[PDB]
Amino acid sequence: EYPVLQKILIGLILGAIVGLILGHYGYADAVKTYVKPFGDLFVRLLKMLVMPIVFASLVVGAASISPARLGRVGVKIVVYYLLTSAFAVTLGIIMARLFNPGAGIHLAVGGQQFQPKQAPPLVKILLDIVPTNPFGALANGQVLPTIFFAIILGIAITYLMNSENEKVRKSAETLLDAINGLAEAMYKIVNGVMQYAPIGVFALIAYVMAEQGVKVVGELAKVTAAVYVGLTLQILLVYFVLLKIYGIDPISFIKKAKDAMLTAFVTRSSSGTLPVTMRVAKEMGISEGIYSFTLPLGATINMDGTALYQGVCTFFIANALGSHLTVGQQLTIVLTAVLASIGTAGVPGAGAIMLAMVLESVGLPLTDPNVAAAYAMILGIDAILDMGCTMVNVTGDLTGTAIVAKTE
Amino acid sequence: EYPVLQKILIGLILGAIVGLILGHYGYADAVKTYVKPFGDLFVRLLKMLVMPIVFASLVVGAASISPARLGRVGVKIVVYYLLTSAFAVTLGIIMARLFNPGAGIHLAVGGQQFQPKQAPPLVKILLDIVPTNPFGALANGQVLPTIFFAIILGIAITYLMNSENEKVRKSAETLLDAINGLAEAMYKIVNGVMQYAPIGVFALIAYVMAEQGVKVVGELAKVTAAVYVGLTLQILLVYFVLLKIYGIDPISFIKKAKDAMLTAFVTRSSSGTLPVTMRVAKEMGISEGIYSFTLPLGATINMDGTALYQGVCTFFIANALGSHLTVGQQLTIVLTAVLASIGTAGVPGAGAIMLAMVLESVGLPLTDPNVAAAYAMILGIDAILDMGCTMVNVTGDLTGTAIVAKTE
Amino acid sequence: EYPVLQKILIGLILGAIVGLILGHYGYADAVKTYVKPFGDLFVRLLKMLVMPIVFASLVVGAASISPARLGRVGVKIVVYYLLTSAFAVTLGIIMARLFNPGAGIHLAVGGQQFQPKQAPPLVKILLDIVPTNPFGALANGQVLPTIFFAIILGIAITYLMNSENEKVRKSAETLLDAINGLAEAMYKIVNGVMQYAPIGVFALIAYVMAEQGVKVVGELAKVTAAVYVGLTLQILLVYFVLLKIYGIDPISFIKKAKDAMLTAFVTRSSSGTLPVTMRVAKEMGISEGIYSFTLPLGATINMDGTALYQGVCTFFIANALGSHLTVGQQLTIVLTAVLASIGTAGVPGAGAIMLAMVLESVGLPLTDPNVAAAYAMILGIDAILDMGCTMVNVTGDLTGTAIVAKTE
Ligand code: NA
Ligand code: NA
Ligand code: NA
Ligand code: NA
Ligand code: NA
Ligand code: NA
Repeated sequence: EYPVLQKILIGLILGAIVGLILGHYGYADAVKTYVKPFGDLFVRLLKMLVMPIVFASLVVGAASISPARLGRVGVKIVVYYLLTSAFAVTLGIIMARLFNPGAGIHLAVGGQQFQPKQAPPLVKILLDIVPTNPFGALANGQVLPTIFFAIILGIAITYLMNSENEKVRKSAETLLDAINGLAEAMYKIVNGVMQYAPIGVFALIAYVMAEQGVKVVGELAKVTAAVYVGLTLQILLVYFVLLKIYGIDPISFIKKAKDAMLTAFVTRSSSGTLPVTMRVAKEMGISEGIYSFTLPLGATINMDGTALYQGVCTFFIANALGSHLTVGQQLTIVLTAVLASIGTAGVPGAGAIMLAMVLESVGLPLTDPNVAAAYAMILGIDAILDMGCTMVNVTGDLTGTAIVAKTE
Repeated sequence: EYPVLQKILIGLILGAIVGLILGHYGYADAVKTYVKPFGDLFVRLLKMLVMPIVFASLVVGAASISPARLGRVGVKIVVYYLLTSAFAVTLGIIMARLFNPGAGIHLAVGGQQFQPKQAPPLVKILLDIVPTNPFGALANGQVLPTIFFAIILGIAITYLMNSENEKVRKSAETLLDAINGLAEAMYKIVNGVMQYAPIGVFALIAYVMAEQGVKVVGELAKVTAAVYVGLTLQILLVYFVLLKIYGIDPISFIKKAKDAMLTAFVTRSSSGTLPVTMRVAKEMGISEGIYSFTLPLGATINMDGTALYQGVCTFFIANALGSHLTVGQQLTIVLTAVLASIGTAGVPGAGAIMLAMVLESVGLPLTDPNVAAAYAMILGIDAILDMGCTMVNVTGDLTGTAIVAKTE
Repeated sequence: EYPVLQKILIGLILGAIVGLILGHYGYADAVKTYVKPFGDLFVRLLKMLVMPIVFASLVVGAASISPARLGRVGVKIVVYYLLTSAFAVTLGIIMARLFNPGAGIHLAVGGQQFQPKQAPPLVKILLDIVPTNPFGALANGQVLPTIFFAIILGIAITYLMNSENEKVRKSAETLLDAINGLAEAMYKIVNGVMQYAPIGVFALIAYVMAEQGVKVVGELAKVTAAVYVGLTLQILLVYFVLLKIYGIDPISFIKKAKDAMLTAFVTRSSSGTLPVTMRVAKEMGISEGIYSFTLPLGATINMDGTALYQGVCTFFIANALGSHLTVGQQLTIVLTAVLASIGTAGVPGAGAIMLAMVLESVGLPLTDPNVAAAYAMILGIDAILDMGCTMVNVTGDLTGTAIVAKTE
């Protein structure tokens, strides 16, 4: 009964309110063991679909479109992601100079020391896109390796269509069809799961708001507005603009990508929302050849919301220390935060961890007694900021897919 | 050459005798490194099939039957399992008061202390039925998560059959067919494996009897009879009765579920026997829609033999301590042992571990110096008792599937 | 553009030269972080294919040929592998007495002590060929377990073809076709990957030669010639001979198995080359029923090049110690080195580790201060020797497959 897009908004609005209230009275623990579980069941159900829906769609997608086309689509969507994320940091910086988060704040040092996670070599990360066992990739998460194999297999099935043989052309057809069976079936699942969305959505915000809502005060409130205001400007000033320029009606784009944006925001998992954001890509009629490759790739490479969040935070820490950053250091943030964004995982609260990487680049390590005491303040309202960070991450992926879809 | 059902009985009877004899002369180690290996090869071969045969059968099964039907089947078979297991504990208690195992026994304390394995929250166990990656489920055991996904995919394929599109209805057909190919192929395997059954069966009892046969004396003999007598009464007084009531000839039910019962008994793995017990379900002509869902689920939820074993043992320990249990404590065993049974894994010697959980509930922890010295006595003949525990576990799953099958 | 077989030879010859030169000037580290990566990308791409290409080909292969035929093929190819490997050790010994590697050498003791890796029981290794979860096998490497399941499934699909039912015979067809789709697609991939071969090949030798080329002097040179000369005699004196005897033109056999031999040599992974060596088996028109089963099995069981390498080395260590081995000890090497060869993994530098196993059997453990200081000399030029060891390993697998193919 009832529309689904309506039910979510109710769950979201009524959820955010049931949370803030329960938590203000200290029931933050009662909400965690009682309400949250439902929000988790929603997440689990979505993660469930990611592997099959991604793999099966791309084999059909890579088999669908031209091998050179897919290659062009790739060069375009990568150019887009880089230019978006780079603009998102600079949009965050301009929000961190506009507002002043942690301007006249002095913090209690020594409270908590943080541990630096040593990053692996770029080379190793790149060669690890090519998986040594496809079955293993699928078996345990691993979206990007799967992306690689799927496209390869996709293109392989195509070349088996042109073969002179009858028995080869038939077996290739059969494989493709069954794989497409899975694909089609997976999108049908996302509908039924989207039915439990309102209940899940209610719970998910009920938890976040009860756990970190009441901490959104003082300088922590100012940084929160700084991020959200910026994010808002990323949508209006970057998406709504690039969409108009390319001849896509921005308003009916928001209408079609509503379920994706809200799942993203609530769930906090850029990757966990992927089956919803992939459906929404089918909804506005984009070709499987394009969205099937862009959305899963961008789900990891493209994070505007995260890049921006890292911008405003690198400025929060700097202001809390009392020393300002140079004209050239702000430009050194832009370039590092992009790299950090790309790096950030499609999972909740993964941007905050990556934030450290962009903190060394300016000149304020995370081991520094006081820096670490300021970074703990941010970490305390991180799930509040994360919801924003994720929504903008996802929007950017649809936007990019759309723009690249229209040009072809 | 020769019939298979005949060969097993020979292997079983001649195996049990070759074992008892070899072991009485201290060759318990000679049997383990020489004879057992063959019994293991039989187990490995059966485990081999479980994943494919379960998954592929349920996708076809869930796709076969009505979504509401499958749902009704579920409510019925769950009601059945609970009422069986609850009756099985009370049947065990009445066997533990009838016989008195460890009545006037005083044990050498301090011999061995046992370590309590802290259980996870019920919530966590329930949300973990919904897998976050189907490929992962399959990849590493995980029967229940697979059950969930398979049904979901099954129902998804069905809704793709009714689609207006031609290319969708065809791809959905193709997937289903191939998946069914696997299913059909897996049952054919179980035949060939059942051919090695006699050799395996011979070895498997040869080991159990040589390793723990000679320990079946004294108070350990009395508890052994107590369990077996009870188990026997579970079959005659609960299955043979509930089968007559529902209009199923009990005798030709035992005739058809012979291979399942014997594999179960010998193997000691409720789960490892699953491909045999699934074939036997096909043998008596039950629909894939029903047995495909009941048998794998009940293979973990339903354990009458284990529930009973836990009943008679909670009384063995209590009598060895010298203090009797209250009228209300016996009722507190019924309710805990059911929960423990459900909990017990479809693997050999897993009931004994769970026994601890039902031991705390009455008031005699497993850390208590002497309790633990009595529980070590039971553990010493556990594989003897386990064979019984498993057979009755499995019978109950077929029985339930049968009864639910007849009503529809 | 350009032929592929020509490009490789250029990469190989020009690669070996760019390596030796760069390394002689100490750029061994510059080659490792700059050039090698490309050689790795080539390896990754090949490993990628192994699982799918092996599995899918054998299901179709086992389904293709007679169950008794496949069984005969097995007995023949096993007899062949054993007799080859046994002849390869004796051919190495005769090379180690012909040349005298480490005759008058006295080494600096105490430099490096090595750690013995305790081997598992033969029984455990044999029962572990039968996998307890096929999906797991595939999921993580595990070629032999996959081999077992694939054949079983293959034979199962066949028996489903003869069924009286229509819906069974169709579903069995569908499965087989799709699985064959994968198979066919995988061979098409190996072509495209073989296109990157020259670049990879260039880099791969560029690294090996820069890293261990300059160490190929003195007594280390003499043992190197001893191995290579022997290997050469294994090809001419064992393959070219057994091929003529069975009516196969040796020269156009080398022409067809060129890509396999060179990938093998460069890559150093007997297993990593398997998709190339499997294609080359298709190239000379052998049946999927035969090569699909022989090549992956022999890829682990059959290692002539490794067996020989172990022969000449067991003599190098013995001569460096100063005590000669008995007539009967040389015969005790033959029998142990075969077992060690079979044991050696289809991965780079795995023969050297196994060498230890055949070192205990004569009477000179690897823990012995000085033995271990001599074994470290060998380990230093091991990748040089490994390239030879691998090529001959692979050749032997094609040879055997060919000979068994002709007899049928
Ligand atoms: Na994203
Ligand atoms: Na990212
Ligand atoms: Na059971
Ligand atoms: Na259980
Ligand atoms: Na080999
Ligand atoms: Na080997």
